[PDB]
Amino acid sequence: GLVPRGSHMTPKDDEFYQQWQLKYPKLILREASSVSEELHKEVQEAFLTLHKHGCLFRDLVRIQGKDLLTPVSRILIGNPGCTYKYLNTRLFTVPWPVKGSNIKHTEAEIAAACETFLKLNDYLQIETIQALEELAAKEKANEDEVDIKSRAAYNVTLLNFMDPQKMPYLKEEPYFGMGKMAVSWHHDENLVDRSAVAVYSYSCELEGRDPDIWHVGFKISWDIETPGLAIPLHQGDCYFMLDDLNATHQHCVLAGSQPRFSSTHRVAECSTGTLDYILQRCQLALQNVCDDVDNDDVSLKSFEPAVLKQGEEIHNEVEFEWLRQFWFQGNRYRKCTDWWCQPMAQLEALWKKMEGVTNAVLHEVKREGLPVEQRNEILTAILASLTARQNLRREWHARCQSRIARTLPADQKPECRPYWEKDDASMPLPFDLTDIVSELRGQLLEA
Ligand SMILES: O=C(O)CNC(=O)c1nc(Cl)c2ccccc2c1O
Ligand SMILES: [Zn+2]
Repeated sequence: GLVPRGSHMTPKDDEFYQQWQLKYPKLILREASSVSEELHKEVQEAFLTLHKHGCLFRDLVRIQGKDLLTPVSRILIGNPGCTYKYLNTRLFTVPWPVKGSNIKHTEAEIAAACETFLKLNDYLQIETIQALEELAAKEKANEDEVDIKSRAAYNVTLLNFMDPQKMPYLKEEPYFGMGKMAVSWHHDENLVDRSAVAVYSYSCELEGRDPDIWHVGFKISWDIETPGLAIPLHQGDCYFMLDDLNATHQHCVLAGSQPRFSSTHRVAECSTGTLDYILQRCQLALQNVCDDVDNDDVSLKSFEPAVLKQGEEIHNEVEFEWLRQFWFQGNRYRKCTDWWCQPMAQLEALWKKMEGVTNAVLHEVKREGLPVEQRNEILTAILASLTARQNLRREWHARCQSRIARTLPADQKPECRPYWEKDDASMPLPFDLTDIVSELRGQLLEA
């Protein structure tokens, strides 16, 4: 009555190394020994420094339609202006000193910790490039270099902390008997295609895997028959997911007994995920506006269907992918940096102008001498956007009010911003668009 595994291998197993070579050869390990002790010291002090200053936060994430606080605490450090979205939650970088950077005030050591993980970034990048080089050499032996450079060009690291003591609510691994999970089976999302990932692991201080020691687990996608690998991690071990590993396999993190930090360096796919990018989108939308002076008499250059559609889509993007994402996190990074404070003021102001634009379009649609054909063209151009705007607003209000969110501290409690009451003359349109959307449809049905 024995079947395909339902089991896992560790180094305690003879088959371990050969299974590693045959079924997970794009997973690479570099033991703590291969990293200079000086770098170890700076990186671990930087972990503890960011921990004492309270810079790591559990994210109020979303999964299969459920609001869930993560057991693990996190901070995103990386290129200025860059974001990384996972589980419907866009993390904004705490900036690190990339060349030609602006020294935006931060707590004393905080900036020095960010500088440190930049240093670790450079290092791991060198290692990753070396390993992909070696990997290709094997490839050509048995059977571009710009591709390598870019698949290793880490623009962010996502730091994680868990204390299994003060966070004892951990799920059991369901397929292979690997025990307690800090992070369940997953692929890392929103990374550049075929990009590598590098993880520096930092633990503080018989059948199957040792439950007291931290491991990273690996399995093949769709496959619980091939035995999973449970890799032991100690103080300063590094692992690397190369090439298509992250796509073809899943990984998890198995909890040990002691606290542990990790630094997971990534090539975030940020083509719609940078400040410069969303600023350019806002400028594009506002091209349709007469911009001599900034005031409330917003007047539009064209009502061509395509230009209005584009404008209302950009309105949506800045509102929900940026403003609401930033403020849903209650301004926690204000604890680490001020970098995003002016950028978010400026995006909020660009957004307010856009509430202005929408209003202008709604006045036009209701205009006396407007041939009903052109009117119908406008409605059909904008209706999808306005309806998606209304639904996404209902969802963010709720997500800000969930019973789980109200239980967060005052430093991290969500902020449903921007938000205004119906008795607010400062804003040209109501927050609740259901009336407006209904009317627009009733018209499009009109004989
Ligand atoms: O800490 C580690 O060794 C590895 N960390 C992660 O692999 C990791 N990556 C992602 Cl994208 C998520 C995403 C959501 C929750 C946990 C994650 C996680 O632990
Ligand atoms: Zn992961």
